[PDB]
Amino acid sequence: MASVERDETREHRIETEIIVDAEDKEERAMGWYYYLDDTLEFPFMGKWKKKSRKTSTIEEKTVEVLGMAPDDECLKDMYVEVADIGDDVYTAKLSDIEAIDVDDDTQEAIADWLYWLARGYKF
Ligand SMILES: O=C(O)c1cc(S)ccc1[N+](=O)[O-]
Ligand code: NA
Repeated sequence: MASVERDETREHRIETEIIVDAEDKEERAMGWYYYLDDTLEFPFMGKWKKKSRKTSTIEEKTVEVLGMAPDDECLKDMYVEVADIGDDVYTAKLSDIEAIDVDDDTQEAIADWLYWLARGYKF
């Protein structure tokens, strides 16, 4: 189900800019992957909530978000590659990233993705 009400501005943009003619799961995933890759301005900084299910703990890491992760798990979720430069590179779910002082378009694209998930939409 949906945890937020429809936002028609986001719906229009998703329809016309992102999903476009996509019909099946792979096409819907691909649309989002290319949109995010095109619209997020890399690199940017974010707080990553890196969770450990086994120990019930959370490490909130401050990282550079370098780009989309290579598209191996594209069908399931949107992943980005992040680095802590204190170099260790990781794969993180975009939905676990809180961007820090980014430009308007990057913030918008992240919000669109968060909105899609909140609505309960899936590829
Ligand atoms: O093959 C790919 O590399 C592929 C990548 C993405 S992001 C989405 C769908 C795909 N399909 O369907 O092939
Ligand atoms: Na980009």
